[PDB]
Amino acid sequence: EELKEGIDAVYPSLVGTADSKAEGIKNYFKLSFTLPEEQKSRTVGSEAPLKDVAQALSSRARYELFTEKETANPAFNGEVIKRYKELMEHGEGIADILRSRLAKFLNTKDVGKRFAQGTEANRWVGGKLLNIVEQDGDTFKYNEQLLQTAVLAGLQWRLTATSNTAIKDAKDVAAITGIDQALLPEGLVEQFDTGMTLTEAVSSLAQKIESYWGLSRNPNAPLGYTKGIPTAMAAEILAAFVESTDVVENIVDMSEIDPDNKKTIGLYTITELDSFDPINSFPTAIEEAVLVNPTEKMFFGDDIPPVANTQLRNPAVRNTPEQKAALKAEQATEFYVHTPMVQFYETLGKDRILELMGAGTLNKELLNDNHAKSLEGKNRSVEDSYNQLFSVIEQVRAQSEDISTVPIHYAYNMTRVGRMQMLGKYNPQSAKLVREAILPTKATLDLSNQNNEDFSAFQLGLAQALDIKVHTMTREVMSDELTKLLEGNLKPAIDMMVEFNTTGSLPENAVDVLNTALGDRKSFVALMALMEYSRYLVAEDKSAFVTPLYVEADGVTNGPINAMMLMTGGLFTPDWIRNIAKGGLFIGSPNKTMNEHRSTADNNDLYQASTNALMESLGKLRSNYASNMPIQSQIDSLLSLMDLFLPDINLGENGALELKRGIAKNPLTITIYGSGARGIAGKLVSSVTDAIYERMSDVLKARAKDPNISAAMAMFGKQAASEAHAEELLARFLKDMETLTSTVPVKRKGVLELQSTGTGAKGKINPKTYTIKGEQLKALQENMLHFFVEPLRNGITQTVGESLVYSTEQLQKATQIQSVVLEDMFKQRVQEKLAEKAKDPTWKKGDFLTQKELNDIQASLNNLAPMIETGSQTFYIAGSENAEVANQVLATNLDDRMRVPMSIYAPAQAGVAGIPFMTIGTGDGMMMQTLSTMKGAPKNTLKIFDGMNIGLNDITDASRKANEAVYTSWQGNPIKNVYESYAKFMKNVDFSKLSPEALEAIGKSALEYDQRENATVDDIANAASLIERNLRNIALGVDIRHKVLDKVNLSIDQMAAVGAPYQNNGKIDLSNMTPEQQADELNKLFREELEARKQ
DNA sequence: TCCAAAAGAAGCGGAGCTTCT
Ligand SMILES: Nc1nc2c(ncn2[C@@H]2O[C@H](COP(=O)(O)O[C@H]3[C@@H](O)[C@H](n4cnc5c(=O)[nH]c(N)nc54)O[C@@H]3COP(=O)(O)OP(=O)(O)OP(=O)(O)O)[C@@H](O)[C@H]2O)c(=O)[nH]1
Ligand SMILES: O=P([O-])(O)O
Repeated sequence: EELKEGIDAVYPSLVGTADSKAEGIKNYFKLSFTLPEEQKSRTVGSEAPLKDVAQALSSRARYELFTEKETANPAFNGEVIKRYKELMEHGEGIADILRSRLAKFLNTKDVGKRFAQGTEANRWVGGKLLNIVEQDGDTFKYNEQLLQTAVLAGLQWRLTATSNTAIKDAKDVAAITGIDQALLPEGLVEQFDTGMTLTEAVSSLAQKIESYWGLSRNPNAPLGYTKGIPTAMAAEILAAFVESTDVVENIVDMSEIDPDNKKTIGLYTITELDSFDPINSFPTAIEEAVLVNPTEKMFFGDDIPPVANTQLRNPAVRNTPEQKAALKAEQATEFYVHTPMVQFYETLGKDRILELMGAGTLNKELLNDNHAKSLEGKNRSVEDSYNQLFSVIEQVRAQSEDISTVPIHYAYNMTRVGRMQMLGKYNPQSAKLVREAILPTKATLDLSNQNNEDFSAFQLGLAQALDIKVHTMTREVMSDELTKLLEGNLKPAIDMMVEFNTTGSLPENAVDVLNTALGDRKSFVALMALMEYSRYLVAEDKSAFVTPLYVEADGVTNGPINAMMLMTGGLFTPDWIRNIAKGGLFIGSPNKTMNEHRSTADNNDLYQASTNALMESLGKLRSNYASNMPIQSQIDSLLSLMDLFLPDINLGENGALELKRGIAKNPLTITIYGSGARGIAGKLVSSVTDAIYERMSDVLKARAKDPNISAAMAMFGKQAASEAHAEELLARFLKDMETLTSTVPVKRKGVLELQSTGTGAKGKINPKTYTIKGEQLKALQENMLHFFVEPLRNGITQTVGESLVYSTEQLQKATQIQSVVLEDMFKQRVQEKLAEKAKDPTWKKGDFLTQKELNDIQASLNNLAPMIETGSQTFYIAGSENAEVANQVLATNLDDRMRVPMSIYAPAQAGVAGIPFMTIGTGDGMMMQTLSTMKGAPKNTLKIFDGMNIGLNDITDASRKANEAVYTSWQGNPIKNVYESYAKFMKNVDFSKLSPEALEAIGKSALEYDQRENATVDDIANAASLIERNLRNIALGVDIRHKVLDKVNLSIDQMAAVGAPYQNNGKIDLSNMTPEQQADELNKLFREELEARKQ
């Protein structure tokens, strides 16, 4: 252990003594880090990192010599070198700001003088950077090596951080803001998704800094310093970037939104470089110069990504061997640029792509304020995708003379729910714009005869891309629907694209031509279809047409169907047989396809089935209050308002209700996964208000074109036949808004009662500022909840089955109870350790625990089985990083601001997370994993979780393999996996040890409401063990069901489009039987199997 | 209670209580 000597030799002049027991100032940098056995950073040992790296960046020859490589990325040319020269000079400016900020900190309140006199200011939350200073006469100065290396990290972060951030949705913004998700003001989500929170910015910066410093953390040093020092440095660099205007800080006052929200929340936005900045073409020169093993880079040719050892953001969970094999397979796939699409995008240009695929130029006064904010977010996503694609294209273009010949590989990792995620925001898996420009799919096709199988494959790809629902009709019928479209409405766009694929020119009205031809079929993949068909038309050799056009083998109501197959536990029922067939499990129908099912047997998918059940439940609710005119009227008004604005709700002239599957799509999915009804009500209301705000811009558009337009024709002219007819749609609108905001349903003793809000809407509508908000939004939500969402939930349960609902409830309860215990025991062992440390004279409050101490606490929980194992996947439901364990500031900047909480990897309560973790994981996650690793695994695909893009040459075999992979996943038993973990947990848990908080948390899950109050430890223990029994019985039923199903003749077409179903070749023939007959025979086999078990 | 990543700021003082034009 000559590690102390080693690091002291590199940093001999840092203030203090590297001995935790020494009496004076102790140096916590040298106490916290060691030199690595093998070099990680080329700046370790450098007297002047900025000068050294700037010299390295100054020429190709110098770069190659610094990095010890033969050749540099060809994108690193003269123009890029000139930009890095200028960036390096800016690095000097950042360094200078930092030095001045230190000087100010040392001067203020005599901190420097006191520090020199022995005040341990280096251990304060704002003084941890004093661990990297050196005595300088009557003052102190930064160690230049550590300062300059940190600045290099700062520069790289500045270049590429924005592109690397997570996407914020409504739930994220709700957690951040503390505002109820259903009540988030319009445009707030966009505001927060465009910026980084303090924790987001500092943590990403701190990671980079620690990486570039290139040392290893001492396992026996307190986290207050190992995490604290790089975090303190990050905070200072963020502050310096704010001074330099590289970063804008915006402190958002929540009280202007919710007046009793006291939170003021910092948002940090990096100043964007010009889209045409040469540095965009190679933004990682610093990273690839400093680090021996760079993270940030593109992988060209045979440069392939390494395989990740651990689950994304879950370092306690190693990727299994099967998972690692899947990752290797996906990373091995070669992606290539499709030049025609790149040229098309380029020729249209950014402005016209925004006009076509976004919202175009916004006239902020033909626009409702709320609608305007939604349109800004639409533009932002498309624009960022476009810019990112072209930066990537510029880098590819440097690699060779023919950009279409340059292989590209992408890094992937497994997420906590077992999905293979392509790393990055703007890649083929995540970004539709990019997905049509960079593809692994490729085929050489004989399209000389429109009767070829090759031409049929080509047609299928075109049709699917053009929004023909290819899984709902046979290949033959598809062909005719496509032909009708190509020769009809799409013809003008095809002609335009033929001209483009001849001369390279587009007409001035290109956007209008595409818009009018496509209508609601418009998408990036639709643009690919127009491109590829027109290319075929002009092709000189149609017998060898080369195209990346693909067919997606795409899951049919995938999550719900997987849940039903994986977690239904009872005897077989005929309703279940009928409903599961809607997802492509066919019993007694050899070689049956989804296409045939939809066309000849049942045109109603699982969404339509639940929508139909909603119509029944709604009808019953209307009957239970038949005599109640106020209630009937309130329901009518809700339905009227929805009919006005949503395509999926239609009221006929005689009051006949038609609901389309579209309204049940998200509600169905999220309900199984443990979503409450209130959140669904919120989302349905948001869909309505979105449409209202959109219609208000339609009004402003009408008025400007025609000053003497009536308010009725302005708002309902596109929807009506006469002027007075538009007047009745307007009368409906104002009547509906008044009654739905001034009156709400409340459930009192099971019966719905109407209550006045006192906060009804009325007054002249100002279409520009019109906003539904606060108490008015709450009211619309309460109406939606009781008169629509509740019936829908009843319909959903009827459709997926009460048995599945029971399984998911037991799953939720078991995993929640386990997570509560894990969280509480981890916290107690931490608190017990802190009580010991307080007796240690070397320890100070704010120093936390060491990594060794934390690992020992993590290891101590292992007899509680925190991990779920399936044999090929590992799930850690409780795994989190949170600020609650340490409950303290980690570091601040030198102005006593940017106070970053100390976050710790620790178990936290699951809530309902167990349901989606296991359903997604053992369903689509296992499917894809299997597809990547099975015998004859399809090559050259793009997997997107529950769909896989396949090149036209291999659509048949790849689809059949996909259906086989579904079948393989259907041999899983997630409840059994949960049971095995929970049973071990039950063997080792002591409920008497839990805090009354944890004990209450468990009570809610394990006990009926009337029993929470004050039940005993032994009560909740006995209730928790009953859940173990429930799990065991469910797991047993599932096992039997899968075994029995596998004995029978099955045709599986869940990954549908192509009509290539997987046959299980089970030997019991259930053909020419009704579902009732089939249920009887399956239940006979079940009881047979149950008897073999008992005997 | 849907999931795939968390996540107030800042004066005084040197942690953690306090207050929030
Ligand atoms: N908890 C949960 N799960 C959700 C969900 N929406 C969907 N899921 C899960 O995915 C399957 C299949 O859904 P699908 O729409 O066919 O395919 C999606 C999906 O796999 C994934 N995805 C989008 N949003 C979410 C999400 O909010 N959560 C999760 N876990 N997954 C999501 O991405 C696929 C779409 O990829 P693509 O870029 O091609 O986009 P599309 O062309 O489909 O159009 P777009 O609007 O962008 O999606 C479900 O059965 C379920 O298990 C949800 O809200 N919550
Ligand atoms: O066109 P699809 O949605 O049936 O694959």
